[PDB]
Amino acid sequence: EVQLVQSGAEVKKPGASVKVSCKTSGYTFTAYYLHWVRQAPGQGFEWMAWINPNTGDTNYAQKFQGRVTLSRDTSITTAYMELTRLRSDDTAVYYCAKDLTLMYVFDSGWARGAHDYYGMDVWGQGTTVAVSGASTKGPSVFPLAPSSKSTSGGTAALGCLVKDYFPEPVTVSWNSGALTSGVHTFPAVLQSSGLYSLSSVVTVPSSSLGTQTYICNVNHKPSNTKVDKRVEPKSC
Amino acid sequence: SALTQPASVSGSPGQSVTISCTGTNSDVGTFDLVSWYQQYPGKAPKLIIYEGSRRPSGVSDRFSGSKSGNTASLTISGLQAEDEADYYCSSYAGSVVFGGGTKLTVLGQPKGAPSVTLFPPSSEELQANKATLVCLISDFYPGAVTVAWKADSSPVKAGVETTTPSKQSNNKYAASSYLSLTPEQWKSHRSYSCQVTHEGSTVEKTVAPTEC
Amino acid sequence: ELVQNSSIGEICDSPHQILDGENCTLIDALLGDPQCDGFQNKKWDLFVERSKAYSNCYPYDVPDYASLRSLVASSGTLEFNNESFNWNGVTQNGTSSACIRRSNNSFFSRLNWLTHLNFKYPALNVTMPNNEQFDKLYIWGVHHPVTDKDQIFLYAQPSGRITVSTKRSQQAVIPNIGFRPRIRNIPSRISIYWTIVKPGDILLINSTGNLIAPRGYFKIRSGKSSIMRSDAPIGKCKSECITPNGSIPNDKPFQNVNRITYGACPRYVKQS
Ligand SMILES: *[C@@H]1O[C@H](CO)[C@@H](O[C@@H]2O[C@H](CO)[C@@H](O)[C@H](O)[C@H]2NC(C)=O)[C@H](O)[C@H]1NC(C)=O
Ligand SMILES: *[C@@H]1O[C@H](CO)[C@@H](O)[C@H](O)[C@H]1NC(C)=O
Ligand SMILES: *[C@@H]1O[C@H](CO)[C@@H](O)[C@H](O)[C@H]1NC(C)=O
Repeated sequence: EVQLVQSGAEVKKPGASVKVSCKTSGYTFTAYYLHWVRQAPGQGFEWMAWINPNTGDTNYAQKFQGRVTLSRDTSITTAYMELTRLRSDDTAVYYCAKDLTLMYVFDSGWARGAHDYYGMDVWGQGTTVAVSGASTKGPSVFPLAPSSKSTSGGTAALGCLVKDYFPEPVTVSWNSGALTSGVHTFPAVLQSSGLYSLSSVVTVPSSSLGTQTYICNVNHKPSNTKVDKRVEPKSC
Repeated sequence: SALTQPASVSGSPGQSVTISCTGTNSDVGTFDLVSWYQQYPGKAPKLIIYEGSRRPSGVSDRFSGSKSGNTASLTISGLQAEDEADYYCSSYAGSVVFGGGTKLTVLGQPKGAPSVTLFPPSSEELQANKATLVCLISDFYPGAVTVAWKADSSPVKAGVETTTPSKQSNNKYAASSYLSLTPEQWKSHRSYSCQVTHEGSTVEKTVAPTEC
Repeated sequence: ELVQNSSIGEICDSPHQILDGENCTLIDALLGDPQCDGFQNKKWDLFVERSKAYSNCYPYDVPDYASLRSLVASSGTLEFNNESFNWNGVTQNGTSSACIRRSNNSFFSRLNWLTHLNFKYPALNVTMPNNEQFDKLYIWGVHHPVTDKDQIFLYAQPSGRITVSTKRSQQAVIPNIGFRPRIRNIPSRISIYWTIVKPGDILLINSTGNLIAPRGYFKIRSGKSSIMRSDAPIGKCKSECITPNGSIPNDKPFQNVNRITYGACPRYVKQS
């Protein structure tokens, strides 16, 4: 059984450096190339670099050259990847992966003429590294006014925008929980600044816009901020 | 130096799906060093196809690979509920390149179009010298959507922040996209639009600094 | 006094084309030892092998070493033509740290070390026809690994088999897995074999593993070229009689310098 056990999850601040380990087992460590590829939250895979555990030779990607360094420790069959000058755009899951091509058979003195890339047959479980410069900030709440134009019978959509908070989670209720039908609170988005933002919208009958009061109750326990904002039809 | 895949593919249980993977030259159309990988949410990839058409020991024969000219293809026959995952192709075109990733859905409910609600920036936010357009997308299946913003009729790419799709309680998907502007940009243009594309069909909503 | 009893201590470079071997034997220059790559496609009338010659590539041995050395020496040439052998499904250009060339792992320039591709080694059956007017000499090998672990990691089969045939001959070799004393820190070995193909004939090679494949053929010629072991320096003179102790004049009908002679020489007599 070939195994690639990676180090634990990392939470770093921008500008610092992170170093991830990858302990191999179940095969000759120095006989195969070892790749490092990352995957940003919600994006695809991006190959970073590979290393020859036999000789120590490396091959970094032009985008990562100058900022990432690969190394190995043959005694414990562990490889390391260090990223310097971390960005918020460096937040991803980092994987070490073993290459498919066998390149050395030591006792018979064989070395493959050239390396050909056929794939990565064994991957590590992945190391999650979060790079955030944000501290503990309460949210800003703005009203999302319902549409002034209304149909006879139809519905309106009003909500409140919970802007720039850290960290998760935040709870949103409408009229102190008395309004649950039609409530749709969307999962938050993580901005480049490291802060979160979400929106919560409730659909209500248009006839009720001018009589019923609608208030969204925002609660952010990490900062102990509570906001009761009233959402009313636009001025015109 | 890139490989292109369809963003989304879908099929019903028992059918067959094909995921293409196109390049340029000196890769998928010279060397067949093409490998395919299956990835479950929160899990490490698994090699399912190497050398273009070869299958590692233990991968079901329902998976198969075939080339053409500069395209590669992964076919999944006898589609099952457990086949739902993201599929990536990879090869070598000067360096190790990966495809964008294809989300394959095994259709268990009728395809639904997304509902799009776009809110203009509130008068409260504009007085804080900030402006955010909120584009809320819900009730679409399968859960793959591309969002494009427009200033009048010109594309906007800066200031956009879009979530990955999330599951609702009805087992359909929801997503949101935010466009950040200055109050001047909002008041200088005649209108802004949020364009939502799902399974080839586009839904568009428009807001302006003038309408009420 | 009609017996030639002395020589000049030097081999004259005329009128016969002399090819000094320096640190290389004829077989090492034939295979393509990195130190002997200067001898590629060279011709000679007399190849001079020195006692200081040594191998510096992968440790090998030649069953019937004398006959291959004699056959190539009596051809007087190392002209080599590359042929497009189609080994589909395997890894080529195998190298070794015991065969250094330009400070990098390398191998015999005339041989092609074939191994498995992703732990698969399909049965190679390749056919190479000789549509020429001369005879082709093919040099190939069989690799003998140390263990069964290396046997599998090199060829993905517990045992290979090699069969090189024509419409006239057949050569079938089984590798011998086992340890041997470490030559340049290598306990494996390679056995060298050769095959001659005539005009109109076809070279047939079947291998399931362990094949050290050829990259082409050597042209075979007929003539009075030969090989001689001597540590005598090569000099700027002219003499039609060469002995390992140097060139001798052919005035006398007899000579006692040495029995091994090349060219129009006097007969040998014992004495001293
Ligand atoms: C090496 O393998 C080849 C291909 O399998 C053999 O060629 C075949 O030989 C058989 C009889 O031995 C014929 O019936 C086939 O027609 C041949 N195939 C072709 C078209 O090449 C070859 O005989 C094998 N060599 C040896 C000596 O075993
Ligand atoms: C492999 O061998 C081929 C043909 O002899 C040659 O063209 C190529 O340079 C070799 N590759 C290496 C770097 O070994
Ligand atoms: C075959 O290739 C080798 C490369 O070392 C060269 O020495 C030889 O002359 C070539 N022969 C022909 C006919 O090109």
